[PDB]
Amino acid sequence: KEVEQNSGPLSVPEGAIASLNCTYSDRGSQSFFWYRQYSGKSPELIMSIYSNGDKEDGRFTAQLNKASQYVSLLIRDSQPSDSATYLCAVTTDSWGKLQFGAGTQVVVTPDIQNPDPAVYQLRDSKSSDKSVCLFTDFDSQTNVSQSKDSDVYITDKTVLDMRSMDFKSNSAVAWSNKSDFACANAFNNSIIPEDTFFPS
Amino acid sequence: GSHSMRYFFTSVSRPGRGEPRFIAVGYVDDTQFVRFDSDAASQRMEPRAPWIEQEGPEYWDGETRKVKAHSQTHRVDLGTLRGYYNQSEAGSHTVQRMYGCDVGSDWRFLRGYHQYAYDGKDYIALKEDLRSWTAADMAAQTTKHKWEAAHVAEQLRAYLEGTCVEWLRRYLENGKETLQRTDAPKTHMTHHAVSDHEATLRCWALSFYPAEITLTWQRDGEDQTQDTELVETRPAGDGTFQKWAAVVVPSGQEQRYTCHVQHEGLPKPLTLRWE
Amino acid sequence: NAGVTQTPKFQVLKTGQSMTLQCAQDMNHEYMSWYRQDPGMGLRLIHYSVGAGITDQGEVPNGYNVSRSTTEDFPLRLLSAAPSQTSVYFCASRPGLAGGRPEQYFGPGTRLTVTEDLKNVFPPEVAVFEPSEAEISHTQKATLVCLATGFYPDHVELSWWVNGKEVHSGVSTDPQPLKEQPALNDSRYALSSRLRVSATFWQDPRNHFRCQVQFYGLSENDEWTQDRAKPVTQIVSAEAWGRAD
Amino acid sequence: LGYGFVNYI
Amino acid sequence: MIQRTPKIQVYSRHPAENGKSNFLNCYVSGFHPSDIEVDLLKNGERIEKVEHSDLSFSKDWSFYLLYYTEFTPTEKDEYACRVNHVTLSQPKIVKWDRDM
Repeated sequence: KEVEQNSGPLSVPEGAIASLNCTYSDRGSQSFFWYRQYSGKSPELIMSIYSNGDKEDGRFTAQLNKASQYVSLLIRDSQPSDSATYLCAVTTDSWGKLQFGAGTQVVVTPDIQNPDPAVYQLRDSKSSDKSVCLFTDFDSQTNVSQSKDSDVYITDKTVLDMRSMDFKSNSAVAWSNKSDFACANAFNNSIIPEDTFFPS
Repeated sequence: GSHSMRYFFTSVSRPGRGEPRFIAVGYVDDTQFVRFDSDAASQRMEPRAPWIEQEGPEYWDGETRKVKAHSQTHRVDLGTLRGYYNQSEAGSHTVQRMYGCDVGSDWRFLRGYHQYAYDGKDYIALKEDLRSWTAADMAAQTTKHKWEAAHVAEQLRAYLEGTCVEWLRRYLENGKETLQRTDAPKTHMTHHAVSDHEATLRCWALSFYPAEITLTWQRDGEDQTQDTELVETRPAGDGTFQKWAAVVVPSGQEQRYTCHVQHEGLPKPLTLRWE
Repeated sequence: NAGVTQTPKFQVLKTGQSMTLQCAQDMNHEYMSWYRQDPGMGLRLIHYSVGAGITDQGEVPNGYNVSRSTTEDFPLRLLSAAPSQTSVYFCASRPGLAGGRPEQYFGPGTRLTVTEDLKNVFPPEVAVFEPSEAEISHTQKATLVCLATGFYPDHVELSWWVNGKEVHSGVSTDPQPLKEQPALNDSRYALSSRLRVSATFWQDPRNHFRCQVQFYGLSENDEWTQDRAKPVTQIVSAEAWGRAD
Repeated sequence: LGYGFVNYI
Repeated sequence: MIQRTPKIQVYSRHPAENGKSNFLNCYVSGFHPSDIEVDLLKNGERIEKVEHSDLSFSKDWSFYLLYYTEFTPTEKDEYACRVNHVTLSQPKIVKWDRDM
C-alpha cells in the first residue's frame, strides 16, 4: 500500500473545517496532488503542491511535510457542495506512475436551524403500483437506516436547497408494495426523533 | 564548511552511428557518488561511493528512470538545436547540462543553479534569483520564452531549495567518514638547477581533500605571478588530490622566496622556503 | 481548451462482444493512461503510454488492448467482453517530458456494463407522486417525488422540468441508483428525486411538473427477438399538474 | 537525488 | 562550435619507488569536444588493463577524464601517455617524468 489515506466517511457541518491527511512511502517523491471526485463523475484536480509548507487557493490549503511524508488538505468554510470523495496522488518524476490513495469520503451537512421532523404519505398521480413515504425536515444529526425486511426500499438521506427562503432541508424516501405497509412503520428500524410529526 | 551536490549530464550526437552518447554523473563536493553511461552494460544508475549502496531498490529504480528521461530529452534537444541553428545532419554536436545546490556550514540552503550548454558554450541558465533566465542568443530566446510560459523555473525552484538540499543532507550524514573528512596536504619541496645561472623551485601539495587549494610564490611579501607556473589540481585516484607550483629563480636568492599553501585542512596557512 | 474528452458515456454489452473506448487530448501531452475504478479497490491502471507509437501494460492489462498511432488519441480495446469488465473507465493525460506543471487530468469516464444475457436490459418505469396535503398544511411547502424503478443497467440521468424549463433550483436526486435485489448481479435498479416548491406555486393549476429520466440501453443495431419492446436508449417521463386544493 | 521533471529545449 | 586542446599530466598516485606497486595516472583536462583517444604506453606498447573515470566537465564546459593503471615502476621501464583529439595535428605522446 504505497499511499495510505484517511479511512472515512468524514462528516462535517457547514462553515466548519474538513482536514484530510495522507501518508506516502517513497522518500524520493517530488509531486503531490489533491483530487476532488463527486459521485458518478471523474476526479477533478484541485490542488498541486511541490515544496514543504503551505499552499493556499481559495478555501483550500494543502500542507506538505517531506520529512514526515505527509500531505494534507484543509477546507475552511464548508459548503454542502464540497461533499465528495477526496484522493491524494503522489509521484516521483515525469515517468513515475501516479500513486493514488483510496480516498476519504467527505460529507458536508446543512445547518437546519429548527428541525421539523415529519413523515408524509405521497399519493401517486397516475396510477402506479405503490405509494411513497417521505421522511423530511429532520436533523443533520439523524441517520436513516434501511432494510431489515426484503421488500421495503429506503433511499439514503439527501439535502435540497430551495434558493428563495434559503431553506435547506434533509429528506429521505421509503416505498414498498405487496404488503401491509404504512408510513408509521417505515422508519421503525431507524432512530427517528421523539417529536416526529405523524399525520393520521 | 559549505557543501554542494551537483549533477552533470553530457549528450553527444553520433551522425551515421545511431543514438547519442549519454553520460551522467553525480557529485557531493568532490566525490562522485553515482554514474550512468548509455554505452555501459547495466542500463542503470550505478553506485560510485560506499555510502550510497545502502539505498534500496526504490532509489535505484527511480534514479534509473529519471536519468533515462534526462537521456531522452537531450536526444530530442540535439535535433531541436540542429534545427534552430540550421546545421547539417553530418556533424556531431554536444549538449551539456549542470544542476544542483550549495548549503552553508549550518547546512541550510545557500544557492541553487541550473545551466545548459550547446557545443561547449552558454545556451540558457537560471539566474541566482531562481525565477528568471539568461538566454545567450536569439535561438535561446525562443527557449526562454517557451520555458517562461511553461513555468519551468518554479518547478526547478522547488527542487533546488527543497529536494536538492534535503537529499544532500541525507548524503552528508550517510557518508560521514567519507564526506565530512578533511585531509591536510602533505608538503614536499624540490630544487633542480636548470642551467648554471638558473634554478627552479617547486612547491608540492599532495594527498589532500578537498580539491580547493591555493599555492602562491612570493618575494618579501610581494607575490610573484610573473614567473609562476601553476598546474591544474589533479586527482590522485584514491579520493585525494595533488597540485604543484613553480618559479624560475636566479640561484643564490632562494632564501627570500616563500611558497604559500592554504587549504581547509590547515589550521595555519603554511610557508615553505627552500632548505 | 477541451482537455481530455472520451467516448461513450455509457455502454451495455453481451458477453463476448467487442468494443473500443475512444479517448483524446488537446494539449500535446505525451503521457496517457487508462484506468478502471471499482467500489472496493480504487483506481487501477490498465495500460499506459509515455509517447506516440509506444505503449506498456499497467497492473491490470488482461483482456484489454491498446495502441497510440498519434499523440492525440489513446483508444482502449476490449476484444471479447467479460462480466468482470463492468466498471467505470477513465482516460487520463500528463505532459510527460513535453511540458509545464506535471498534473494529470482525467476524462469524464465511460460506465460499462457487461451481462451474460441482454434480455436483462430493462428501461425504467417512472412515476411522480403528488405532495401530501398534510405537508402543505404544516410547512406551507410542497415536495414532489419521482420514482424511477425497474431498470438495468444503472445508467440513467434524472431531470425535473417545470413549465417548459429545467430546474436545478430546488431539487435533490439520489447520488447512485439502489439495487432492488441485493441477491442477483443482473438485478434491477431504482432511483429517486425530490422537488420542493412553495404551496402557492403548487396550488396554481397553470403549473406543469415533469420528471425526465434518460436511459441508456440497447442500440438499434441490436437484435431483439423478445415479445417485449427492445429496450433501446430512450427517455421516459412522468408528470403532474398543479392542484387547487 | 536527481530532478524529476526535465523538459525539452 | 568550440575546440579546446587537452592539458595532459602524467604522474603517479603515490611517490615512486622502484619495485613497489603503485598507479600510473594520465589526466587529460580542459578539452572540447569530448571525443578523445587515450592510451597508456609501456616501453611503447599499449597497456590494456587501463580504467578511466566517468566524463565530467568544469565551469567553462570543458571536459576532463582521468585514465589509470596499476603498475610496478623500475629503473629501465619507460611509461608514457598517448593522446589524440581533433585539435592535435598528430597524436601527442607525453612521457612520465618521475619528479613532475
